[PDB]
Amino acid sequence: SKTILVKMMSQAGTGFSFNTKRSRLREKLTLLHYDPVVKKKVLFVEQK
Amino acid sequence: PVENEAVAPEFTNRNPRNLELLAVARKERGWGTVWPSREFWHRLRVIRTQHHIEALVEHRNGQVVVSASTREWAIKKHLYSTRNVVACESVGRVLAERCLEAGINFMVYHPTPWEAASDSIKRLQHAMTEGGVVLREPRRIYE
Amino acid sequence: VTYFSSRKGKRKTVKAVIYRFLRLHSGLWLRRKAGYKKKLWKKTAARKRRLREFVFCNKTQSKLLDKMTTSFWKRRNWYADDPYQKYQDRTNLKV
Amino acid sequence: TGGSSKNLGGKSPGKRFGIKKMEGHYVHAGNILATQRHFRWHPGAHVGLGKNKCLYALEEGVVRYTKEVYVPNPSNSEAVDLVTRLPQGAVLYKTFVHVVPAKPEGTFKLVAML
RNA sequence: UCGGAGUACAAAAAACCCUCCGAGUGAUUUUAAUCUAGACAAACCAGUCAAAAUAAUCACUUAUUGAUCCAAAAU
Ligand SMILES: [Mg+2]
Ligand SMILES: [Mg+2]
Ligand SMILES: [Mg+2]
Ligand SMILES: [Mg+2]
Repeated sequence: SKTILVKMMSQAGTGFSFNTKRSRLREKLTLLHYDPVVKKKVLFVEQK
Repeated sequence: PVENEAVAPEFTNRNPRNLELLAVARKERGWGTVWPSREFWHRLRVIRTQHHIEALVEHRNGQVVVSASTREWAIKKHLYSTRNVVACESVGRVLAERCLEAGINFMVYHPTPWEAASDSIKRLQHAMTEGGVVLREPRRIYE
Repeated sequence: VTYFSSRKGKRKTVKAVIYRFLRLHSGLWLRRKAGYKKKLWKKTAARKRRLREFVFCNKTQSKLLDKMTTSFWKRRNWYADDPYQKYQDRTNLKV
Repeated sequence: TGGSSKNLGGKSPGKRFGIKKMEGHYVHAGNILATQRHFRWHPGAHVGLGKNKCLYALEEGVVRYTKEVYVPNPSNSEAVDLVTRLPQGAVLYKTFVHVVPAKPEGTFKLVAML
């Protein structure tokens, strides 16, 4: 099995997260994270 | 000017109650391998004996500040069956009354995971709230 | 380091020191922290913060970096808007 | 002759675990008191516990060591059971570190007389 | 190279082609944030804790990791 590096995109602005994911894909990656610009809790979507 | 005019630079406030009431006092942030958390100015303590219900308020010094116990002839003669949930409501609002008279509106309570579900304690806390006494101690200023 | 050049007979400077370091006029040298752009998804928030920071070098280093730099980089500089200009003087130092 | 020794990787540096400050040492807020891999000493009054089980001082003060009674958190189960099976007379003891505050908390200064 | 024992018995440190076990990742969910006192450790480089001020866990848990330069990428 392998580990995939994925780049998450925020709904608003240029904020971008970088995190690791599993080959088998136990839990598909969708987050609630922190955006600096609006100073908010956000929904981050898995991207490349 | 006046013979009373003099004040002097650094003022002595000699009562131990002061800094605590100002919220600028110390707690002991610490322990934390142990239980319960010893960070507080005033800790509500409820001991349930197989016979009597006793409720205390304590200072970190161990001193018992204000208490309501059943073996007290006052509460003893006024009601029935010491171990009752009713008697816990009673001791609750007696300690509420006595707390306001002592002018302490803030103390912390750390019940046990199993204790927190019993009726006696929920009614202790309701008696306390209706009494006007706030649990969950106010934070420290510049901790 | 070239202690005497061919054409001018002067003393040359090592440019690789000029690209990674900064000399304040106090004599303190100021450098980035190694590996701060490297493999971020592995590291903790703590380590990332520690890596983004600038830091100061011990006497042994500042001394060495000074030998690789000519008079021109030890010069006093007033730039318009200079961020570090507030950091170039030493204050309250009782040795 | 074949000289293979089958063992590998004995070599690590030591981690310098141990006690950094000693009883009756003056301390400033933030100093690490001791650093251990298992709990040898537990944090007492005014001593904070780091996620790696470091002990640091919370106040400005004098470090004191103590043997005290140990009453585990009802949330932590192993310790709860260890406490459970003991014979009815015995209590558990551990070693703690403490800071004893030196500086008073504050001072009242006269700013202006109007 | 990296970590647990012993050797190295009670602060630290401490060798061998010494004696023995491990790691070059899994499993989840709760996505584990900024900014700054004081510190451990340390030749250097790297490593570690962390109050105040703003708004990760389990697997002995400790080891799961590679510096510049140069490349590709988007912000
Ligand atoms: Mg890769
Ligand atoms: Mg060893
Ligand atoms: Mg060694
Ligand atoms: Mg905080």
